[PDB]
Amino acid sequence: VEFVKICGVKTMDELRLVERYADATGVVVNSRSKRKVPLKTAAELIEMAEIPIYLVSTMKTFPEWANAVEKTGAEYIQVHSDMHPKAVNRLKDEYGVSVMKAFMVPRESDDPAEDAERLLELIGQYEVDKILLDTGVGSGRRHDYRVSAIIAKEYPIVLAGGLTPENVGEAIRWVKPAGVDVSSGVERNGVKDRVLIEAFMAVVRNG
Ligand code: NA
Ligand code: NA
Repeated sequence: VEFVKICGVKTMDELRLVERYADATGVVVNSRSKRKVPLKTAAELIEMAEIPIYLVSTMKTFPEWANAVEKTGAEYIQVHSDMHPKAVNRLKDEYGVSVMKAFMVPRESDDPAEDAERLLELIGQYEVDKILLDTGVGSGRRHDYRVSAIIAKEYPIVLAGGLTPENVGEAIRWVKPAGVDVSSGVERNGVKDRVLIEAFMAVVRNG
């Protein structure tokens, strides 16, 4: 019925773990991230993966992406930058990658419906396999949930940012997204952790 991604694996151990639970995972490259790995290391993880594994990056220009895809043999990419729809399509046509495009939830301003219309317009510029909404922190988070809830009615989105076993349940029947993306919420000491993932999954696994 749904889609769970566990993002930001850095080792084979972490990867084989998430594959027991998640519908997809991700390896971060060329980004500002505690989870960044070098391209070669990403390549090795991508080679052994049994589920979809996204090449996750904030890379902004096509050659950067083209080169990363070439070195990793990624079949999936998560585009976590405002890269032009045409550049995305180029990567799709020239490399056969499937794309999840990440969108920051805009907070400014000030009614959730207005940011949602600004985001819907932005989303509709893209021709991509999946849409990921990256929610933020602070009290502005409930605003992000409402924005995301509007969006999730027009597209089967993947809800992301700040999800934990303790808050994902609320997140889900608030936004009712098609999927959820989790990274640090299932890490014990920066390592993908089984009991946390199971606890996270236990909340998801109800429909
Ligand atoms: Na293990
Ligand atoms: Na088990």
